[PDB]
Amino acid sequence: EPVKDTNGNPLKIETRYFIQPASGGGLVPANVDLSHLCPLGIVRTSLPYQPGLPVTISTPNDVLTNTNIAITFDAPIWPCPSSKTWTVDSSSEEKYIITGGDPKSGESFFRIEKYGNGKNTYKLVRYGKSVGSTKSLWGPALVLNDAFPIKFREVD
Amino acid sequence: EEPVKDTNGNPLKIETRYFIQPASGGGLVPANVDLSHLCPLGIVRTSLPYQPGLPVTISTPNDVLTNTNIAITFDAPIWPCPSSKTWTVDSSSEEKYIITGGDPKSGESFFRIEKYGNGKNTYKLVGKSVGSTKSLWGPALVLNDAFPIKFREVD
Amino acid sequence: EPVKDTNGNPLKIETRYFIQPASGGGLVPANVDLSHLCPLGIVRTSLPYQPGLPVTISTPNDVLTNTNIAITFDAPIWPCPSSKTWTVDSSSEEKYIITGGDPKSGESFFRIEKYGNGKNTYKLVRYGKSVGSTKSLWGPALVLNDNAFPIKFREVD
Amino acid sequence: EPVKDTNGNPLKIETRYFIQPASGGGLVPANVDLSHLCPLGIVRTSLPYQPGLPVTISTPNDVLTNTNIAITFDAPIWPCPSSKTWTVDSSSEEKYIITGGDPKSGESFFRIEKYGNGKNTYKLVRYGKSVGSTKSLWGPALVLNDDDDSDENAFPIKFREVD
Ligand code: CLA
Ligand code: CLA
Ligand code: CLA
Ligand code: CLA
Repeated sequence: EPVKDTNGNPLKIETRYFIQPASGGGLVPANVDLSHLCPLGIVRTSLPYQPGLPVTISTPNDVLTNTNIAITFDAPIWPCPSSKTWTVDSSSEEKYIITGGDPKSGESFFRIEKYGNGKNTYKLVRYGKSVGSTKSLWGPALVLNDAFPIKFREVD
Repeated sequence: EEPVKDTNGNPLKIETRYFIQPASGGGLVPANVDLSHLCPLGIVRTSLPYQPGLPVTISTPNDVLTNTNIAITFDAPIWPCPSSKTWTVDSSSEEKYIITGGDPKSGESFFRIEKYGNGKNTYKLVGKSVGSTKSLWGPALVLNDAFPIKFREVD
Repeated sequence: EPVKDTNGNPLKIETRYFIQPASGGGLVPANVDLSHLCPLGIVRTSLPYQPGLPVTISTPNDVLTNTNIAITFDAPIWPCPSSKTWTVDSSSEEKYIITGGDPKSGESFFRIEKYGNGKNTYKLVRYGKSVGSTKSLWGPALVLNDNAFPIKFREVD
Repeated sequence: EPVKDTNGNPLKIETRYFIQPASGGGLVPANVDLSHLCPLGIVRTSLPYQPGLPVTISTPNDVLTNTNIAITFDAPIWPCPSSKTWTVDSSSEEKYIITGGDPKSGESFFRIEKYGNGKNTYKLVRYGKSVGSTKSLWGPALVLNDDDDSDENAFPIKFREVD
C-alpha cells in the first residue's frame, strides 16, 4: 500500500521530502565520530526548527510500503567524494547508516514499513533488520538493528 | 512609525520567534567570519535552499515598529561562545561584520528596521545600513559605509 | 630550586618551551566538548611527533620550583576573544585547565613541583591541588584534581 | 645521486621524514576548500614549530634524485576513505596535490630534484612540471605548476628525519 506524507498524501518518487523523526528537528548529514569524515552518517539535529536535509526516494511514480526503495540526500553541495545515497556501513560495529551507496545496487535498498499506532508513521527496514538509532558524536545516529519511527514531510 | 510586518503581512511581535530570511539559498545563520575568529559568531546566509535560518526574537528597549530602536537576539538551545546571542557590530574589524555577543539593553546592539524598495514586507536593517560581504561560509552581514530581509514567523 | 628543561638546563622566563608529557605527543589547544568553543582546553595530541604548542612562562629570569608562575601559549593566530594564558575552569565539574586567564592575576598562578620518577620531570600544582587529565572530546584534557599529569619542558629550537 | 636529509645523510625508503619548507612550519593535511573534505590537500602550517605530518618514501633502500618515488603520509588516524599517498587532483583547476593516490601507480610518481644553491634543498617534479604552492583555505597549498621545470615557482623543500 502507498506510503503517505504528513498531509496524508501518497509519497512520489523524485520528489523532495524531509525525513522527520516521528518520536529536536529532522535528519541531517553529520560525521559519525572523529575517525570518519566521509562518508557521512545520518543524525537527528538537536535544533528545534531545522527541517532536515531533504531526500528524494527512488525505486529500482508512487512509493509503496514493503518495496525496495533507495534514499538519496538532496543538496547543492557535497564535500565527500561519494554519493548522497543512504546505505549500511557494513565494516563498523555500530552498523551506521551512511551516505555513498549505489542507488541502483542492493546495498542501498531499504523498505518503508508501517510503525505502531499513529497514521503516516513509518520505519526503515533492511532485507528483517530495522533502522534504529545510537548515541554518537553529534547526537542520535541512524543504525541497523540486529526501530526509529519516521514521518515524511513534503518540502513545500 | 508604522508596524513591521512578517511574510504573512501580520505585524511583528516582540519575544516571538522569526526567521530573518533574505528577501533578494536559505535563511540567516551563525557561522564564524574567518579562520581567525571563532567567537563571537557572524551572521551568514546559508547556501542550503530549505534551511529556514536560526530563529531570532526581537526586543525593544508588544509591536515592533519601523524606525525604532530594536535588538535582534538569536534563539538557540545550545551556544558554544562565552557571550550573548544578540546581534551587534564588530567595531574592531575592517569589514564591520555584524556579530553576536552584544548587550540587548545597550545602544551598541540597537538596529532600526526600515522599508526596502518595491515589494511589501521587505525590510533593511539600519544612516548606516546592513549589507553583506563575501566571507568564509558565504555572504556575511556587514555594516555599510543594503541586504534586503523578510521576517518569517516560526509556526 | 630551578626548574630544568629536558637538557637539564634551567628554565628561563619569556622563553619558548613545549610542555611534553613525561609519562602520543605534546600539549595543545583543543575545545573541551561540543558545548564550548572558547575558551580552549589543553589536550595531549595523539599524533606521535607533534611537539605541542609552545608556551612561555612568566613570573609575577629563572623559573624556580614551588613559586607562582603563569603558563601562556605562544601562537601567531588565536580565534578566541580571550588570552592564551592557562587558568582553571571554575564553573565546570571537570575543572578543565582552560585558556583565557589573566597572567598577572592569581586565577592563573600554578606551581611547578618535582614529580616521582626521573630528573627533569615535573607536575603542575595549584594553590595542594595538582593538574591531572581526564578523557574528553579530543583525548586526555588537563584538569585540576581534588593522578598528577607528569610533564617535561622541552626547549623550542 | 642520493637525496640527502637536513643532516646531509642519504634518504632511505620506509623511513619517516618531515617534508619541511626550505624557503611557518612543515607540510600537513588540510582540506583544500569548503567544497572538498576528502581527499585531503597538503598545506604549509602557519604555526612556527610544527614539524609537519611525517611521510615515508617508496620506490616502485636509497632514495635517489630524478627517479620515480611515491610520498605517503604516516598517520595513526585517517578520516578519509582513501590512501595517504600524494597524487595530483587532475579534475581541479588549481591542480592541488592531494592524498588518495595509488603508491604503485604512475598517478602517484614524483621526482625529487635539486633546487637552487643551498645543499639538501629539493623540489618535487612530476613527469617537467614542478610542485609549487597556491593560496588556499588553510594557507599555502601544494599544487602542480604548468612550468618548464624552473625553480621560480617551485616550492623548495628539505627532508628532516623524524628521530
Ligand atoms: C575549537 C578549536 C580547536 C579545535 C576543535 C582543535 C582540535 C584539535 N587540536 Mg588544536 N588548536 C587550536 C584550536 C582547536 N584545536 C588553536 C587556536 C591553536 C593555536 C593556533 C591550536 C593548536 C594545536 C596544535 C599545535 C595542535 C593541535 C592539535 C589538535 C587536535 C588534538 C587531537 C589529536 O591529537 O588528534 C586528532 C588529529 C587529527 C588531525 C585527526 C582529524 C580529526 C577529525 C577528522 C576532525 C578534523 C579536525 C579539524 C582540523 C577541525 C578544526 C580544528 C583545528 C584547529 C585542528 C584536535 C584536532 C594537535 C594536532 O593533532 O594537530 C593536527 C596539535 O599538534 N592544536
Ligand atoms: C564532516 C561533515 C559534517 C559535519 C561535521 C556535520 C555536522 C553537523 N551537521 Mg551536517 N551536513 C553535512 C556534513 C557535516 N555535518 C553535509 C555535507 C550536508 C549537506 C550540505 C550537511 C547538512 C546539514 C543540515 C541541513 C543540518 C546539518 C546539521 C548538522 C549538525 C547536527 C547536530 C546538531 O544538532 O548541532 C547543533 C549544534 C551546533 C550547530 C553547534 C556545534 C557546536 C560547536 C560550535 C562545535 C564546532 C565544531 C568543532 C570545532 C569540531 C569540528 C570537528 C569536525 C571537523 C568533525 C552538526 C553540526 C543540522 C544543524 O544543526 O545545522 C547547524 C542541520 O540542520 N547538516
Ligand atoms: C564555529 C561555530 C560555527 C561554525 C563554523 C558554523 C558554520 C556554519 N553554520 Mg552555524 N551555528 C552555530 C555556529 C557555527 N556555525 C551556532 C552556535 C548555532 C546555533 C546552534 C548555529 C546554527 C546554524 C544553523 C541553524 C545553520 C547553520 C548553518 C551554518 C553553515 C552556513 C554555511 C552553509 O550554508 O554551509 C552548507 C555546507 C555544508 C554543511 C557542507 C560544508 C562542508 C564543510 C567544509 C564541512 C563543515 C562541517 C560542519 C558543518 C562544521 C562544524 C561546525 C558546526 C558548528 C556547524 C556553516 C557550516 C546552516 C547550515 O548550513 O547547517 C549545516 C544552518 O541552517 N548554523
Ligand atoms: C578535513 C580534515 C582536516 C582539516 C580541515 C585540517 C586542517 C588543518 N590541519 Mg590537518 N590533518 C588532518 C586533517 C585535517 N586538517 C589529518 C587527517 C591529519 C593526520 C592525522 C592531519 C595532520 C595535521 C598536522 C600535523 C597539522 C595539521 C595542521 C592543520 C591546519 C593547517 C593550517 C594552519 O596552520 O592553522 C593554524 C591555526 C590554527 C590551528 C587555529 C585555527 C582554528 C580554527 C578557527 C579552527 C576552525 C574550526 C571551524 C569550526 C571550521 C572548520 C572547517 C572544517 C569543518 C573543514 C589546519 C587547521 C597543522 C596545525 O596547525 O595544527 C592544528 C599541523 O601541524 N594537520
